[PDB]
Amino acid sequence: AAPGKPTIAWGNTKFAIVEVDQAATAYNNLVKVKNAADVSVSWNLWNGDTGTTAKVLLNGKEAWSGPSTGSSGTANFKVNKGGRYQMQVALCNADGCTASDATEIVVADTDGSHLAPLKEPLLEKNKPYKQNSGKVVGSYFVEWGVYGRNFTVDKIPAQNLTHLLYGFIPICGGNGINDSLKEIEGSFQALQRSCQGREDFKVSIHDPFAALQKAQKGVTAWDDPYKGNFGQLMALKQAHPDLKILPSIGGWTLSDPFFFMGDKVKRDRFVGSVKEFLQTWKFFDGVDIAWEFPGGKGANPNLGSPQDGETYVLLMKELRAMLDQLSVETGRKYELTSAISAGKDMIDKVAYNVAQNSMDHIFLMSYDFYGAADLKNLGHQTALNAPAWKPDTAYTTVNGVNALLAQGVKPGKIVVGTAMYGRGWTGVNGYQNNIPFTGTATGPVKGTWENGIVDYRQIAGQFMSGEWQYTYDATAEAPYVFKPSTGDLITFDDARSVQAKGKYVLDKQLGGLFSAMIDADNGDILNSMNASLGNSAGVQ
Ligand SMILES: CC(=O)N[C@@H]1[C@@H](O)[C@H](O[C@@H]2O[C@H](CO)[C@@H](O)[C@H](O)[C@H]2NC(C)=O)[C@@H](CO)O[C@H]1O
Repeated sequence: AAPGKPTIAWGNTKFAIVEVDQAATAYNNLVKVKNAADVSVSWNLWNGDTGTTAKVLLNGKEAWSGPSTGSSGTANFKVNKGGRYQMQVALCNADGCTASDATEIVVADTDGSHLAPLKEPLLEKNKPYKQNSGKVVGSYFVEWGVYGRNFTVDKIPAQNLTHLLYGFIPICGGNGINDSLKEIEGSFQALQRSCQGREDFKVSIHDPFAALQKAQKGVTAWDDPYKGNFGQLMALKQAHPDLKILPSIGGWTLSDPFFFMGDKVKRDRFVGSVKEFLQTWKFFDGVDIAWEFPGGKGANPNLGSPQDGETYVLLMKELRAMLDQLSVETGRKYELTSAISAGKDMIDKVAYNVAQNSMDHIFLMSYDFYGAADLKNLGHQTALNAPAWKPDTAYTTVNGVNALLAQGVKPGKIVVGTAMYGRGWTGVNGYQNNIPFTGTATGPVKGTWENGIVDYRQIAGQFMSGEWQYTYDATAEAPYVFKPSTGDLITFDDARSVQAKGKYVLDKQLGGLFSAMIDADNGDILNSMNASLGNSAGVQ
């Protein structure tokens, strides 16, 4: 007669192709990429003949076979594709095969193939839009926003984006390489710990707890291998396979290492580490280069060289070549983008007419034009045009776009930036004709999280009532609020100024809109970005 029906033993059923060491702070030890997951199953036979061959089936297909030598057995085998499998043990002899009931096993991989889709309802004022304009709708999500700001990946209005950028991936390096980090308490030391045993100029993860280990919605079970931002982003990819999720390398305080990549030895090491990063973290769709900035004038006053423009073009070309090779190895399309200064002086340090041939999108940082770092020259921080009281204003969105177009950049490459926050001053005084910008300030406005910067959510929630004046400058296309008693003045984007940017993008056939940072919106800004670009309301 055929063998008795085996009973699968109680045991671990969760396995991982990319393993995460739960007691490691160094990135080199934190993650172990394998070619396949090591899977184990055991069984008992409580009634009958144990057969002569035992097999482990996954969805009916044999993954392991061996002699059946007793009433209990154990099988160890490899599974090289992530997902969920109906696993059975079968005992076979000449008279037949008898299969156990199925037990589901989970084989994790960093594409999120093991995860249920993270499809969360829209929050606050966010309304559903379909991505049918063909325009970029992008936003940056910051790794540290999960702490005080409490803004996690499940709160991203993901259906209302084409591009979600993750800020920020650091480049390893200690003294002289990441000195800008020393201005943030504990941050330099955190990077050195992540990069222990890891060569300078390879990428790493700045906050592995936030990125991979903090419990979050959908990834709370202790043996879920990927938690934190990355685990949730994997599940988000399962819900939105057309969403492009890009890691952004650099930003204000992690840009110092770019200034050394004129040395091709370092540049080659960096590019190879980016390829390895994308082979490790499969939910990412490319790379964003947020080098602030070629030529200097970023966080570090001691960095910046006339060579930087050439280094930038070489970097984009070599990144594109690496991504093209990754693309044909995987069958996937990979994107290369960059966040760049919107000032004409800065733009003309780089030959974007050449670099554009390597790049899918240029994220034009048409914001932070003015702020509390200068208390004497006040202006709109993210306006489309110059205001009427100073038509020669240098730093406007249009002047940045025009600088790119004058180089020969194709307009469809250019993604215009919107601000989900205000910048502002306190004690504004000595202004003429009821225009506070013509005065001077005594300090920064009190911020939501940092001096001089206010979340748009708080502008809308607190500074659009009481004594606060509200004015929409229709020449510049820029709103501002002013508290006369204290001289508090805040410049920001609102639904109308975003609408002007979106219409301007359509009229000039630019690439779309993007924002920083997604956590600071209440929905008004992203709603207007979508509507003004012609995205249809509703869900597709
Ligand atoms: C061009 C641009 O994006 N804006 C610059 C600001 O980033 C910069 O302020 C700095 O902003 C960073 C985040 O973007 C912060 O991490 C950093 O603490 C902050 N540093 C400051 C306020 O000194 C300012 C600095 O003058 O320049 C803008 O142009």
